[PDB]
Amino acid sequence: GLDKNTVHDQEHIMEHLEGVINKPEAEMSPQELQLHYFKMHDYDGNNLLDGLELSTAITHVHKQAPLMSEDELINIIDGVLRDDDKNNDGYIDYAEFAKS
Amino acid sequence: GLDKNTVHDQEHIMEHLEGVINKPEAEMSPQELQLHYFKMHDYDGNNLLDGLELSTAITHVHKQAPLMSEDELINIIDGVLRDDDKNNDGYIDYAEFAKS
Amino acid sequence: GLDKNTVHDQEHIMEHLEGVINKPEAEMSPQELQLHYFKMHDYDGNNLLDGLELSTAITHVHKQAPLMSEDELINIIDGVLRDDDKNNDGYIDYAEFAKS
Amino acid sequence: GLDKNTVHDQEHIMEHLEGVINKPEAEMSPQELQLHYFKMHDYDGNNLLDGLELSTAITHVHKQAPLMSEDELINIIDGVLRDDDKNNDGYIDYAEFAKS
Amino acid sequence: PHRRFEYKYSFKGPHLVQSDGTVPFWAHAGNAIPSSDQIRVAPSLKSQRGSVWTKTKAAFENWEVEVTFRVTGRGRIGADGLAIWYAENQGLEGPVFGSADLWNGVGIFFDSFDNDGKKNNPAIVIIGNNGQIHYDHQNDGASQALASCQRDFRNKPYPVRAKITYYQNTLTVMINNGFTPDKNDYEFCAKVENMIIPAQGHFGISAATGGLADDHDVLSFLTFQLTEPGKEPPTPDKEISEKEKEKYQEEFEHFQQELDKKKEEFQKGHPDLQGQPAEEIFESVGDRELRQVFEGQNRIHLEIKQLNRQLDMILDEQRRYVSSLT
Amino acid sequence: PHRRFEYKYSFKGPHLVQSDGTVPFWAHAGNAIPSSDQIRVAPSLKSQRGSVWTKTKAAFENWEVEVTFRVTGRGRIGADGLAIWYAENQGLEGPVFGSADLWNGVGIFFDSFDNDGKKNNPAIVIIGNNGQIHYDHQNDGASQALASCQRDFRNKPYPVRAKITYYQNTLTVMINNGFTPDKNDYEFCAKVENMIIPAQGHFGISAATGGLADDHDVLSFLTFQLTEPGKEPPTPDKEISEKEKEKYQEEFEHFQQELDKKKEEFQKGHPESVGDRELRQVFEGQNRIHLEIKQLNRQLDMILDEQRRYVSS
Amino acid sequence: PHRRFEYKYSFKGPHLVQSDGTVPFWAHAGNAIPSSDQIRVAPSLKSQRGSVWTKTKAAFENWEVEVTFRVTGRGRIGADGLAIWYAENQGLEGPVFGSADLWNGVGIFFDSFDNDGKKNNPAIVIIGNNGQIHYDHQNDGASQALASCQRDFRNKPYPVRAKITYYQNTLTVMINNGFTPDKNDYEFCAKVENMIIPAQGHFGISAATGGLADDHDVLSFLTFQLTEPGKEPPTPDKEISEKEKEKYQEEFEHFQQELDKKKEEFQKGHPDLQGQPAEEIFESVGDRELRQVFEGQNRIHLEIKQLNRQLDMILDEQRRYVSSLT
Amino acid sequence: PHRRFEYKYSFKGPHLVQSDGTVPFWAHAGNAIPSSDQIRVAPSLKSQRGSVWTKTKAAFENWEVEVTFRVTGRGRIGADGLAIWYAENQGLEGPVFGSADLWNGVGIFFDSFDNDGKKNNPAIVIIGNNGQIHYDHQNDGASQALASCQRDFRNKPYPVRAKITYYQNTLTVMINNGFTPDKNDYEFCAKVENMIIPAQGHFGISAATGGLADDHDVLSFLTFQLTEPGKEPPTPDKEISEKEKEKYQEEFEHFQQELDKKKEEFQKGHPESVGDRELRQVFEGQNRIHLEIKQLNRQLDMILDEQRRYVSS
Ligand SMILES: [Ca+2]
Ligand SMILES: [Ca+2]
Ligand SMILES: [Ca+2]
Ligand SMILES: [Ca+2]
Ligand SMILES: [Ca+2]
Ligand SMILES: [Ca+2]
Ligand SMILES: [Ca+2]
Ligand SMILES: [Ca+2]
Ligand SMILES: [Ca+2]
Ligand SMILES: [Ca+2]
Ligand SMILES: [Ca+2]
Ligand SMILES: [Ca+2]
Ligand SMILES: [Ca+2]
Ligand SMILES: [Ca+2]
Ligand SMILES: [Ca+2]
Ligand SMILES: [Ca+2]
Ligand SMILES: [Zn+2]
Ligand SMILES: [Zn+2]
Ligand SMILES: [Zn+2]
Ligand SMILES: [Zn+2]
Repeated sequence: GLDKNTVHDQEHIMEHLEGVINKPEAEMSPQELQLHYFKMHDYDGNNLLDGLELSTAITHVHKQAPLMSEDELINIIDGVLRDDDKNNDGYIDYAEFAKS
Repeated sequence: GLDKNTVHDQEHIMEHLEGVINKPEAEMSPQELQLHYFKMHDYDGNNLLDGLELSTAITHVHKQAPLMSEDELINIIDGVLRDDDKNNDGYIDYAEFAKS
Repeated sequence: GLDKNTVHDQEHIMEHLEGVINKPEAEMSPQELQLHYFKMHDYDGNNLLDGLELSTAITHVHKQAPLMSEDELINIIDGVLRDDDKNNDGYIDYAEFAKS
Repeated sequence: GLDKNTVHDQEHIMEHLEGVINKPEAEMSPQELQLHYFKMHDYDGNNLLDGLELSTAITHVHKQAPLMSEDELINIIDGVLRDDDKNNDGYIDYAEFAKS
Repeated sequence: PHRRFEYKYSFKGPHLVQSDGTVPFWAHAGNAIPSSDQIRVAPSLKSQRGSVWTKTKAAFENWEVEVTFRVTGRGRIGADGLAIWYAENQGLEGPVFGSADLWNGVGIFFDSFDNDGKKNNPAIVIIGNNGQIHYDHQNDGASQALASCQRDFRNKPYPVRAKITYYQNTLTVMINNGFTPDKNDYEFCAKVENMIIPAQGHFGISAATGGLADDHDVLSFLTFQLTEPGKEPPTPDKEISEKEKEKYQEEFEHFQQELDKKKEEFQKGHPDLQGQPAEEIFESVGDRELRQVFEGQNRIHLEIKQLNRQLDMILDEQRRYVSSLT
Repeated sequence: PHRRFEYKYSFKGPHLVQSDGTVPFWAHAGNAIPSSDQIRVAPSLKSQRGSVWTKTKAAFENWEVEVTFRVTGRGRIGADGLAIWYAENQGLEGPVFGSADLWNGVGIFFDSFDNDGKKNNPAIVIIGNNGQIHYDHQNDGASQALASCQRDFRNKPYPVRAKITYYQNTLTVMINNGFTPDKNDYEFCAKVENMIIPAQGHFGISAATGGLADDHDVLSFLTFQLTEPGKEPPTPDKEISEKEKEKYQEEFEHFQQELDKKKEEFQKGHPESVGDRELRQVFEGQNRIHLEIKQLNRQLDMILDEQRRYVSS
Repeated sequence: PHRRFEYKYSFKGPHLVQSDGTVPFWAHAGNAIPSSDQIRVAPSLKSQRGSVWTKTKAAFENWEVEVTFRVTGRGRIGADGLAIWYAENQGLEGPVFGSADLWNGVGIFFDSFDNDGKKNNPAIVIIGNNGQIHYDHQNDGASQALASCQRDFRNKPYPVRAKITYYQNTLTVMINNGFTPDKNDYEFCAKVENMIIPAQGHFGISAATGGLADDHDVLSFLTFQLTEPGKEPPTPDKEISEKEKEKYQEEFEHFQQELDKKKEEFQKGHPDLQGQPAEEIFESVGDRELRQVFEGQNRIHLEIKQLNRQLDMILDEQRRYVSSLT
Repeated sequence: PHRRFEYKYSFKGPHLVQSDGTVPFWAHAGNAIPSSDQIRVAPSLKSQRGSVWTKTKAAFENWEVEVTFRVTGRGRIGADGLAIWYAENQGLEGPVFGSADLWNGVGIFFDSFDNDGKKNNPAIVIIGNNGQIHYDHQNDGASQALASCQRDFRNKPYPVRAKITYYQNTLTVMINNGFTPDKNDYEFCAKVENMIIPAQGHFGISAATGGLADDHDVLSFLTFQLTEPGKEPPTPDKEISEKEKEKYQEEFEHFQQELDKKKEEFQKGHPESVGDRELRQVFEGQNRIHLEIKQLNRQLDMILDEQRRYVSS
């Protein structure tokens, strides 16, 4: 549910950056890879995260695993929005995202 | 200025009905020829007379004569509307026209 | 399965002719309705019947009932083609259809 | 009336080239501006001048002045055609125009 | 409300003009060509400007205006368009739809060319002005647009009828789209609430033409003074009785129904009179282009026919040449 | 034949009208509305009549006029049509296509309304008149038609071009149908042999409008005097030498190329459409097919005359 | 106003669906075909009906909805059109734009077929209903039309974006016409004042197709809860400081500008990646017909070329036959 | 030859689908959406794949299939294109035009996207695989193309008709270009001589869509078994006499005429458009021009062979 170790995963970020950018690096800073995470999961391009993008981030398909129920997804995203988003805009910014 | 003898003119009505209806009659009732006058001068088809139809009715072109000035035309039509039209609709009906 | 009584059905022909033909007739000769059946069920307008058109003619909804199995339809159409069609063209003509 | 000084006028050529050509030049050879005059006043694009094009060239408004009389324009154009045009074609070519 | 038809601010066919050649109670200027049937405010030539205004000023607090017009263009793009003004001074010549700029009043613009390039034209734009605000010619008055509904009035099979009503400081524009011959088929376009306009002013219409060219005809112009039912002076003394009304209207109806039958036997009695439909008059631009392509193909058909006939001729010439030798 | 463009009996754009508001060397009357690029002889209003004639009379024995015009109607039926006159007196206003009746000269009528009801309109009708016979308006001049044609000139995508040539007492009318923008694409319409016309007279054009209404615009009117190669006397030694012409034309072409390159960087330095281009391509393709079939006809005629001479042997 | 994006009532690409094949927090029924970029609510086949509704009810007093959609037809006439509902009961199937009739809520209908024959279509019609009124299907809801602006949303080069805002009992519909790729280019269409709608209800969309057929795609659906500035409690004590914001946002911008240059040299380093314009995708119906005619002329061109080649062959065959005899 | 229509391997409208929702005697898979009048094998969404195959296997030595289809795209570039298979096993889902690779039979590909980049698309490619050839997807099967063609079948005004005939171990593909509504107007596209295919197998069709999007509708699919006149054994005395046929057909035609008159007064008793009719007239004129030029070519060939025999004498 968007834990500290969940975002801090070099392998997931390396898999996502594969293909789009051909720069396989060895080791990166936790803030650097969390910046990569935040930039990569923002599909729309508004430099913001929301519930629809976090739903893609959580319920993810790599290359088997059972699909998460809708109620658990709703509870997780509602908790994340209630905890991180302080401006009550609905969106999550990098300043709000850097707290956790 | 739309006098009793002006509407009561058999020759003018006979000239107007020439061509449109091929029924040259000898003598007609004054109410019959005034009905012909009212029906013929209603160019639009609303069974009503107004200032714009009375202007063409007064300033008329048969087969020379000098054209009437605008001020005299305005005064004549304003007097006719003030005298005959009682419902203040702007139009003149056959009920209002039959008074004079 | 294209029986003598199935083709000679006045109510079925009346239902098929409803809407398109606004002429409800009382009684008709058996050849007359059978001609109406043959003309109505030929959708392509080639004055010919085939297995697809016969399948549409037999298995249609009207106004609930379970659909007939495909094997029974295949057997019925194969029997009809083997019996009536003598020219081995695959199509059923009114010359061939008049036998039954 | 198509004089030597009238054709050799830098300000007139600059005014005609204004807008269409965004290149204000300082000084040009007399043949250069006369070529610009000939090319500009040929509206039809046939590389030829005629009485109508000469009349447009002479009597145009620019930026009041009274219009020239038609008889004077007729005399001027007739004199120009009689002088320059030797092939009797009706048109004025640059080969004929280079004389004056 | 209560409506009174004011003739001094109106013109209608088919006697729109007089022997002099001018519109009664109206002054026209520019390239306006008034005719008995209609007024062509701006013809289909390049750089045309025309305007027709009222002579005397109209002093109304609540009024209704019914404008019947046509805008016919050969192409699919118009140039400038019509403009209906209720102003303080006669604009006459000017650079805004053939009318003077900086007007003190209201104006409904039927813009048919998209100067702004926003692909939102043709459109109807209501603009009020106090006389010191320049009209945005290059942007179709987007900033000044109080209300802008979007409708097509060009190349319609029937004349477009618009109705502009000022009532309790509210201007309502209701536009017939000109698709049906019915008169009372108005459809709502726009409204503007709480707009201040001068109490007295001139009624006018104007049109202009840019690079492309349209014909901007106006068939009729009707003005009605509107009064509230409570503020209407009753004065019922002038009305005599209903008995005379009942004695008169039935003989009027009988005269009409007798005259119809009187005309019936001589409509067909004289075969010189002939009718004409109004369907072949209308044709779309794309339909016209397709008809032009179809007409152009006939030359190819005839030329191929000639080729085939000549080949038949040479074939028969070779046919008769064989048996002559033997 | 040799041709000389007479400017005094011609008009053309894009400066057709002057600041005064009149066509130079041309007098217009009626409802004609001259403009910068064309002359609308009769607009699309009801009962319009217009005419534009020459001021001075033209004295030619062999002449040619090239008239470019458009007749655009909203409906499918024309009003009256155009008329091109070579007369003795200026008709101005009148009841025959917006021009006076009883004219002494020739008139080419582009009739677009079938008064006779024979379903033979629109048509081109050449009528000569000495001034003593009235034109048959109700029958489209069927009796007076010296030579007729059958072309449609209404609502064409391109301006319709006509060429009328009086040469050796023969009047030839050749009409472009207005399907291609090419100027010299005339097709034969009609001809009259051994027709007598006045030696000198006025050139004019006129148009009228009846119950229906069309717009009769005239874009250009070009008059050429024609003379025979043998009849025209040459003037030796008056012309300049060819060396100076060769010296001049090379610098003229070099300067026009340099001017093209000079215009290139300022066309885009300082800042048609889709759909219209597709229709233009369609019309160009039709014209290409027509030209290819004409070439095939020429080749078939060539092989036919090749076999013609092989029979008598 | 203050806007809060509600994810439970929204769907966007490019992951609009899941591995299961359903839209999260949305239930679809009928002939709807959800894809990973859009939902084809009604495809281009005959007699199609589709609808996509929310699972949970939305309890808002002031809300904003942004709907991006496409209606693409081969012909010039639409099938039925889209419908956006805010009704309290999910209608999975029905006869009104593929949704059930007698709804308790508001519906914005993008009608694209003129049932009434008034030649006023395609048009956007806002209809409110309290659940006891049937829909005038044969007249495009002319009597029930609270506000009906006229706009064309078919065969546009860019997706049509519409915005429906309920605020202080006022429903404002602002429609981007889909002519420009810019997002914030909305143009006003209509407004309805003093309309009562249920406090809580389901957001839905639906489409239907008649004998003529269109493709009804929906690319996105966005829901924003709207609150007044005075009503919303600010509570600024939960924010830490602006110092952390200044410490974070500049490193975010620096990371973005560094990643741009990082991607720059490998965009062209690997030539496998190729671009594609979006201009050839759009083509008008008349332009397509003219292109079809131009393509059809190529057969005639080739056949005439073949005829000319054969005629040249027979000409040369006669050419070589002359000198053989002598 | 003698052609017997086999209903078990065919489908057509306007009752293509049943109340159950499946095509009779046909199994569909993938994103195929059968309807009442057509089967959309692949809609215009991203990454769509569909196929419709026969249930039972067809054992024919000479056969003919007449496929009517439409490939309609918003853009000018096709997605993948159609494919018509005569295989041994049902491919169903797969990566080759929405069908499985490694097929034992013949496949006709209507490729509409140029993967090879040779600017030679859309094109018709006949490929006969025998179970160990992987279709070259990135090169449009250039190496495996036994016979190619070059036709445009996208965005045509009329449905595109193709006829594929296996006769005497020769496969002939004749494709209508879709410019005319006439059915029997096929033009030659390709042929393959001496090709071996399995004696019995499944008839199928399939389509696929890439990043670009096209709609692949199939309106009909008709299969005819072919036999030679000499090989087919006649059955004398089984048929009925011609007298009964003459008796019957006259009353059939009389009744259909009477039914036309009966429908006449109720068509108008109880109550296309402009522009579309003009486009139809344009296409009809183009077809007439094409037919007249074809007749001209036939006449020229006739005179050419007439002169051919005149040389040796
Ligand atoms: Ca985002
Ligand atoms: Ca936030
Ligand atoms: Ca009246
Ligand atoms: Ca009254
Ligand atoms: Ca059949
Ligand atoms: Ca048979
Ligand atoms: Ca020139
Ligand atoms: Ca010369
Ligand atoms: Ca404008
Ligand atoms: Ca604009
Ligand atoms: Ca005539
Ligand atoms: Ca005639
Ligand atoms: Ca509708
Ligand atoms: Ca409607
Ligand atoms: Ca390919
Ligand atoms: Ca290829
Ligand atoms: Zn991942
Ligand atoms: Zn009189
Ligand atoms: Zn039945
Ligand atoms: Zn100058």
